[PDB]
Amino acid sequence: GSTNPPPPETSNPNKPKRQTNQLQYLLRVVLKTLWKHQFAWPFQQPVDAVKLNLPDYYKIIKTPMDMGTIKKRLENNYYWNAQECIQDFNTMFTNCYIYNKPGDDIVLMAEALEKLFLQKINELPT
Ligand SMILES: Cc1nnc2n1-c1ccc(-c3ccc(N)nc3)cc1N(c1ccc(Cl)cc1)C[C@@H]2C
Repeated sequence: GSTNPPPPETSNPNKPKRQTNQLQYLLRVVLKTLWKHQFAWPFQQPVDAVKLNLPDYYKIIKTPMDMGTIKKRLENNYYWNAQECIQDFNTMFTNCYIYNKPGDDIVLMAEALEKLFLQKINELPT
């Protein structure tokens, strides 16, 4: 049998909280732009491998990540360093490349989201 894992942790009241220009930009600008993109929908929540009848997804992907979880981490002040968020976006993209194969439709879609991501963080405030 196959059960999805629990989503990644998103909120923990023991972790200290800080508001930074970079974390606010990642929420208010970057996540916003990726979220309306044409290709955002597969990435807006955890991959539901039970629904999709994919029992190997979580055999292959051991560090799940998605924009819904990133949104939550940002808005719940889970991240301390901006690079924690940028690492979660890279995990999301790379999970797609790992599970799938070069040139697959969803890989082309992830590649385009990644290109938008990189253009947006080029303008990360200091
Ligand atoms: C992210 C990610 N990384 N690999 C996958 N995905 C993926 C995640 C969710 C879904 C999906 C599929 C149907 C639905 N109703 N909601 C979400 C499809 C995906 N994939 C997908 C395949 C083709 C296209 Cl055009 C879009 C998404 C395939 C595969 C499971």
